[PDB]
Amino acid sequence: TDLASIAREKGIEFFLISFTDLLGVQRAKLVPARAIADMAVNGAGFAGFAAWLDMSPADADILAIPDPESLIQLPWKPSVGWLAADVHFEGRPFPKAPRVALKSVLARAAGKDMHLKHGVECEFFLIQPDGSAISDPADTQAKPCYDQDALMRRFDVIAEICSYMVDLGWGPYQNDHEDANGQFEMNWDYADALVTADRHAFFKFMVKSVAERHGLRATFMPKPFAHLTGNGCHTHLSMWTAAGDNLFEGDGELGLSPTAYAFLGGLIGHAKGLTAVVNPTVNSYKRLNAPVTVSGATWSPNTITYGGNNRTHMVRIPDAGRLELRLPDGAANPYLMPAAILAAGLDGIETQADPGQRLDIDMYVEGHSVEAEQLPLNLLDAVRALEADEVLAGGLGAAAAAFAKFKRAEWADYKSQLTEWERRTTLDC
Amino acid sequence: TDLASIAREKGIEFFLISFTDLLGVQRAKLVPARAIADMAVNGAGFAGFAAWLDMSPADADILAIPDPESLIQLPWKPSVGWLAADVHFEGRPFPKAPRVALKSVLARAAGKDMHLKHGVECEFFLIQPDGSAISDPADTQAKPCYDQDALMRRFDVIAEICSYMVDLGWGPYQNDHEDANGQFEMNWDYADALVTADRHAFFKFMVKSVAERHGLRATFMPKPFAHLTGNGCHTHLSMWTAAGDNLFEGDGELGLSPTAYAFLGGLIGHAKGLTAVVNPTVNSYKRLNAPVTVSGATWSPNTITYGGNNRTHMVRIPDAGRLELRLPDGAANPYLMPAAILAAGLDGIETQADPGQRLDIDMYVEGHSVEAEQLPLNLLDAVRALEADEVLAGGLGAAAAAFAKFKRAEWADYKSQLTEWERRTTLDC
Amino acid sequence: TDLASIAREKGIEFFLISFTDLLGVQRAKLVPARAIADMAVNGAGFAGFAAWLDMSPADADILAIPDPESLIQLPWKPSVGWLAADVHFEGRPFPKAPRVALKSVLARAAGKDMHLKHGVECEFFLIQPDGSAISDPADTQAKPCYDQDALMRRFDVIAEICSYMVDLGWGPYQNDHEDANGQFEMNWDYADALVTADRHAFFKFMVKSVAERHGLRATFMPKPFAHLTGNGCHTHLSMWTAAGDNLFEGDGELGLSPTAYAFLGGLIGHAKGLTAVVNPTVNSYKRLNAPVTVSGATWSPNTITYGGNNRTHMVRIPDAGRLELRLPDGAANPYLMPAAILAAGLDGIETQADPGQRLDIDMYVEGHSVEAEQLPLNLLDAVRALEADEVLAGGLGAAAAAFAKFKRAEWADYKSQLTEWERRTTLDC
Ligand SMILES: Nc1ncnc2c1ncn2[C@@H]1O[C@H](COP(=O)(O)OP(=O)(O)O)[C@@H](O)[C@H]1O
Ligand SMILES: Nc1ncnc2c1ncn2[C@@H]1O[C@H](COP(=O)(O)OP(=O)(O)O)[C@@H](O)[C@H]1O
Ligand SMILES: Nc1ncnc2c1ncn2[C@@H]1O[C@H](COP(=O)(O)OP(=O)(O)O)[C@@H](O)[C@H]1O
Ligand SMILES: C[S@](=O)(CC[C@H](N)C(=O)O)=NP(=O)(O)O
Ligand SMILES: C[S@](=O)(CC[C@H](N)C(=O)O)=NP(=O)(O)O
Ligand SMILES: C[S@](=O)(CC[C@H](N)C(=O)O)=NP(=O)(O)O
Ligand SMILES: [Mg+2]
Ligand SMILES: [Mg+2]
Ligand SMILES: [Mg+2]
Ligand SMILES: [Mg+2]
Ligand SMILES: [Mg+2]
Ligand SMILES: [Mg+2]
Ligand SMILES: [Mg+2]
Ligand SMILES: [Mg+2]
Ligand SMILES: [Mg+2]
Repeated sequence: TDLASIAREKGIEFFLISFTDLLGVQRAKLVPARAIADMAVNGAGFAGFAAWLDMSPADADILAIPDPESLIQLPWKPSVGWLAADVHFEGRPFPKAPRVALKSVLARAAGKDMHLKHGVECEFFLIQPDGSAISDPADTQAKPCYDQDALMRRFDVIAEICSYMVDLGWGPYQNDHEDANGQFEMNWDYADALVTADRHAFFKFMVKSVAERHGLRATFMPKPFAHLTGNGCHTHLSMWTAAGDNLFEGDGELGLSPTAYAFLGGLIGHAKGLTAVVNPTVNSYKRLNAPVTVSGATWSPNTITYGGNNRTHMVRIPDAGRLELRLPDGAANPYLMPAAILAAGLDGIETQADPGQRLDIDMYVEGHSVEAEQLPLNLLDAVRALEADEVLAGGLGAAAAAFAKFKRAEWADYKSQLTEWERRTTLDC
Repeated sequence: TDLASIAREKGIEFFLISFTDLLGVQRAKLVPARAIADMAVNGAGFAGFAAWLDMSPADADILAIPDPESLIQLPWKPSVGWLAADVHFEGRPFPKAPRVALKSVLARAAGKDMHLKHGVECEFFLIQPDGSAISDPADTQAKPCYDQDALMRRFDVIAEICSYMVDLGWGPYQNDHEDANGQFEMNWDYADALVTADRHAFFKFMVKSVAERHGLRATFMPKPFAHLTGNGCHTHLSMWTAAGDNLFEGDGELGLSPTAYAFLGGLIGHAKGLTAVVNPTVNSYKRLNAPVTVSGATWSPNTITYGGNNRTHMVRIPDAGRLELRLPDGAANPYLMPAAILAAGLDGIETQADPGQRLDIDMYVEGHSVEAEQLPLNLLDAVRALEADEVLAGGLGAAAAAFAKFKRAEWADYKSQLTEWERRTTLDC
Repeated sequence: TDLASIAREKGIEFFLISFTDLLGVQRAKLVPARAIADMAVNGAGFAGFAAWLDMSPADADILAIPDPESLIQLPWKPSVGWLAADVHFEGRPFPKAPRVALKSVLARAAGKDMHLKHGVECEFFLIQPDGSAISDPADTQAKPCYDQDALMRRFDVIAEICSYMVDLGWGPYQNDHEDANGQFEMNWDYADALVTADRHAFFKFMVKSVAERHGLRATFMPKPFAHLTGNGCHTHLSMWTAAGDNLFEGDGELGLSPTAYAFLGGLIGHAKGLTAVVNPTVNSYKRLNAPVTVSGATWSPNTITYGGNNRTHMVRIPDAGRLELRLPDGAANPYLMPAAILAAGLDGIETQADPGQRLDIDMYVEGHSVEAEQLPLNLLDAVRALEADEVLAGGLGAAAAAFAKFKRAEWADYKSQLTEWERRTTLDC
C-alpha cells in the first residue's frame, strides 16, 4: 500500500514530511492528504540555508523525500501522520543531512556484514513552561532517584506516553523518576540503528508535545541545573550479522567477544573527536567532569576509560553481548550520534584497536590513583579534536565540517556573554 | 496464576515494582504489563547508590525481585498494580535492604517455631500542602482527641481510605481523630510480620496519595508541632507457633506467659539500641521525653519501663496475650522496625531475660520518684548504642552499619544549622 | 624616618599598615599613633592563610613591616596615614608576597645597572553602588571617548582626586572620559617601579573611597559590559642606569635602542605566560580578543605583535625612549605586573631576543592579512603557559606557583556556573 491509500484507510488528513538538521532541529511541512502521493515520489521542497545545513540562499531547493516505512500516526492526534525524510540536493542524497550521513556509515558496515543495533536512554526533565523551575515543587529530597511518590505525581503524563509506545510497537518496558529532582526516563527496545534513530527523533517530539498538552514542558538539556545530575543519552550498542548473530556475544571477559573489545577500542581511540558530536553544545561540558551533585554522584563520564558493570566511566559493560556508551547527552543528534559511534567502532574493529585496561574502580573517588586521559573540557577543544580525527571527519563526510563550523559560531557567541559569577567576583578587583 | 495473566484478568496496565530503602523511601519502576513476566523472574534493575542502600556508583545493578503475593491494585487507580520487592545483589538477597533484613530474622525465629505477628498504629496529621499548618483551621480546641466534629469534617478522605482497606481485606476496624489538632489514626488487623510490614509501607503511600487527591497533605513526621502530641507508630506484638497458638497467652500477671515476659525482657534489655532504629530521625527525639502538650500528655515514652494497661511507659500491656511497644514513631522503617524488635525479643526469650518490675504509676507525674533508666536523649547517642549492641547490630546484619552511617551524616548536617531560638537568646550576649 | 614624630607633627591619629596579597586585595591593620613605633620596627602580625598568600592556618604569624618612605596621609582624611608593607615569615621577606616578589626582580636588574621605570593607565568605570549600571544615565552616545559634557558631569569626583595627586606630588597631568560610556582615566608621571607600584595600589583604593563618598562606585573590572570597551592597565616602560640615562633612548627605528628592542623581544617571547599575570581573571579574557564594541574598536590586544604609534597591537611604541605594553587589564596586581614584565624584559635583553617585524597595520581589520600568534584565549590556558615558562615561573618564584593555584581554583568554580545564554539556547535541544 502507498501513503495515499493508507491516509484514506487510517483517517490521516495531513502528513508532516520531516527532517532533522545538523543541530537536531525537526524541520517539516504539513501537507494535506490530497498532496501526499506527489510529495512521496518527488519530495517536499525547502530552502536549505533556512535550516542548519550550511548551504546558501542562492542554492536550489533541497527535496526531502519521506521514508514511507517510518510513518507514525501521532498517537495524541491520529489525523496527522509523521514521516522521517532524506534530504536530497541536485538529484542525490545530501551528505550534510544527518539521516543521510548515518545511512552512509550504515551501508559501509552492512557491506561487511556488520549491522549496528542500538537503544537510547533519553533522560529528560519536566519543568515549568517558563523554564524557571521543575514542574513539581514537592520533588525536593537529596536522593530522588526512582522516587515512587514523585513518579506517580506525574503518572498521567508518563503513562500516556508509555502507552503510546506500547501501541506503536517500540516495546517499552520501564519508566522511572531519575536521579535529579524533576527528571525522568522511559526505556524501550533497541532496534536497527536507523529505526532507533527515527524513534529517537520522534520520541523527543512526542514528549515535548504531550508535556505541553499537560501544561508542562520537557527539556533534554544536558545540564539544566548546576547542582543536579544532568540529562544523558546513553547508547547501548551491539553489531549483528545479517543472519541474526550478535557479534558482540563471546567467551571472553564479561561475556564479550574480541570484536566487541576492538569496537570498544575504537570508541576509546576516537573519544576526543566523538565528544564533539555526542556532546554537541557549550552546556554539554557542564555535565561532563561536573562537581558532585546533591544526590552524591554525577553518573556522567570524566575520563576516556571503561569499566565492567560500573557507571563511573565513559563505557560500561552492562551485560554480556553489548556495550554502554555513557558519553552522549540529551542534545546529541539522533542521527549523527549513531553515525559517529559506528565510524569509530568500525575503525576499532578494522584495526583491532586495544581498549586498554578495564578499571574496576569508582572513577569519581579513585580516579586520582590511576593515570587516565581526561575527556575534552570544552566545546572548542572537542571540535578541534573532531576536525583532527580523519576517521570521524571522513566517516561523517561534509556533515563533520558543517557541524564544526556551526559549533565554532556558537562558541564565539557564548564566549562574549558576561556572566553573573564574573560580575560578583571581579567588580571589586 | 502469573502476573501477566492477572494483569489481563484484572485490567492492570502497569506495575510498580517497589522496594523500601534504609531511610524508608519508596523506590520504584513503573513497568507496562507487557514486560512484567520478565521482570517477575529476573527483577527490575537499579543503581543502588542512587537510593539509601550505602553502595557505590561503581557497583553493578541491584535487581529488585517482586513478591507476587504482595500485589495490590491501587484502589484509587486500579490500572496500576503495586508489588513489594526484595533487592538482590550479585546473585543473593542484599542484606542492607530492609525487607531482606527482616526476612532473615523471621527465618531464624521461624526455625525455632516462633512466628512474629504484629499490628501498627500509623498516626498521621493532615496538613496544608505547603506544610505551614494543619489542614483544618477550625480544629483548635485544647483536648481534641476523638473529636467527632473534626473527624467528620475530614470524613471524605478518611472514609475513602478505610473503604479501600475493607476492600483489600486488611480488616480495618476503627478510625478517629487523635490527640493533636490535625491528627488521625486508622486501625487494621494485625498479621504475620511480613504482611504487616508490606501493608505498612503501602499504607503510608496510600494515605499520602489520597490526601493529595483531596488537595491536602499527609505527614508521619514524629513531632511536627512543638506544643502538640507527636506521631507514634506503636506496634502490638505476639509470637505464634506454626500450629496457630499464641505463645504470649499465659497464666502469669495480666494474662501473659513466661515467654511473653522473656520477650519483654529483651525489649527492655536492648531498648537503647532499639531506639536508634525505631526513632530514626533527629526530630524523633523531640517526641520522646517531650514537655507536656496542650492536651495534657505526650502519650510517648520517657523511660525504659513497662506498665499494665498504662500509656505512660515504653511498653504497655493492653490485653492478655500481647505487648504494645509504644517506642516507635511515624518515621520508623516498616521493615527494620519489626526486624530490630524481633531480634531483641528473640534474645530476651533465649536468655530468659528479666524485664524487671511492672510500674503501675503515671510516669509523667511520678517518674521523678522511682529509679528508672531514661531513653537515649538524641539521635547520635541512640546510634552509638545501636552500634554497641551485638544482638541488634548482628541481627540486622549489614543494614545496621549502613543505617548508622547515614544517621551520623544526618546528625552532622543538622548540628551545624543555626536556629531562631539561638539568635533570639544569644545575639545580646 | 621617625613615624612617631611625623604623627605628632602632621596630626596623624592612626596608621593603616597595609600589604597587597596575590589577588590584589588590600589587607590592613589600623593602629593608633601610640603604637606605630613598635610596629614600624617589628611589624604588625597577621594570620597569613586568611589572606591570599597560600599559607596554612597552622603557620606562625606573618609580620608586615611598613616602608616609612611610602607614607601617605589620606588626602580625604588626613588623620589617617597609609603605609605599604613587606610581608615577612619566619624572619625573612615572604617570597609569595607581591611587593617582596617585585623587589627581588628589581634587585636582580639593579645589579646589572638597569632600573625599571613605569607609568600606569588605571582606567576605571564610575557605576551605581549596586553595580547594575553606570553612574550617569545621560552618558549614552556611541562614541563617548573624551566627551566634554559627561566628563564635566563628574567634575567634582575627578577634580577632587586629581587635586589630591597634585598635593601628593605624583605629577598628574591629564584626565578624561574614556572610550566606554561611564569610563574615565586619570594620568600621572612615571617613576621607579616600586614607587609606581605603591602609587598604583594606593590609587585604586583612593578612587574607590572617594567614589563612595560621592554616593558612587568605582570598578577596575576588565570587561564590565559585553558591548563596551574594557578597562586596560597599560604600562609605559623604560630602563635607566643609576646615572640617570634612559637605556631605551636610541638611534634605531622610532627612537629606540637595541636594548629597548631586546627588552621588547623578551615581552614577545614570554607573552603567553605574561598574560596569566597581567590578565589574571576569568573576565580578563572577555576584554582580550573581544568582538567590536559600539564605539568601533576594543583598543585591546588580540595578538602577540607590536606596532609603532598604533593602538591595535600587544605593544605600542608611543614615542622615543619607551614601550607601551597594552596587554595588562584593570585587575592586574600592582606588584606582580611590573615584576613579571621585568623578568620577561630582562631575559629579552640577556638573550638579545628578536621581537620580530613591526606591523604598521590595524590588526583588527588586517589580522587575516598576516600570520601572527594569538594570545591565550582563556585563564586556564594562560596559567598553563605561566607554569611552563621557566623565566617567569622562576623569576616570580614561589608567588607564581601560588598564583597559579588560586587561579585554577577560580576556574574550577567558574566553569560549573550555569549561564543564561546556555539556558536560552539549550532548553529546546
Ligand atoms: N544487545 C543489545 N544491543 C543494543 N542495545 C540493547 C541490547 N540489549 C538491550 N539493549 C537496549 O539497551 C537499553 C538499555 O536501557 P536501560 O534499561 O535504561 O539501561 P541502563 O541499565 O543503563 O539503565 C534498552 O534500550 C535496551 O533495549
Ligand atoms: N495478639 C495480637 N498480636 C499482635 N497484634 C495484635 C494482636 N491483637 C490485636 N492486635 C493489633 O493491635 C493493634 C491495636 O491497635 P489499636 O486498636 O489502635 O490499639 P491501642 O489504641 O489500644 O493502642 C491492631 O492492629 C490490632 O489488630
Ligand atoms: N620614559 C618613560 N618610561 C615609562 N613611562 C613613561 C615614560 N615617559 C612617560 N611615561 C608615562 O607613560 C604614561 C603615559 O600615559 P598616557 O598619557 O595615558 O599614554 P597614552 O594614553 O598615550 O597611552 C604616563 O604615566 C607617563 O608618565
Ligand atoms: C542512574 S544513571 O546512571 C544517570 C545518568 C546521568 N543522568 C547522566 O548520564 O548524566 N542512568 P542509567 O542507570 O539509566 O544508565
Ligand atoms: C491516644 S495515644 O496514646 C497517642 C500516642 C502518641 N501519638 C504518641 O505515641 O506519640 N495512642 P493510642 O491510644 O492509639 O495507643
Ligand atoms: C583610548 S585607549 O587606547 C583604550 C584602551 C582600552 N580601554 C583597553 O586597553 O581595554 N587608551 P589610551 O589611548 O589611554 O592608551
Ligand atoms: Mg537507564
Ligand atoms: Mg538513566
Ligand atoms: Mg544507562
Ligand atoms: Mg491506637
Ligand atoms: Mg494512637
Ligand atoms: Mg497504641
Ligand atoms: Mg592613556
Ligand atoms: Mg586609556
Ligand atoms: Mg595607553
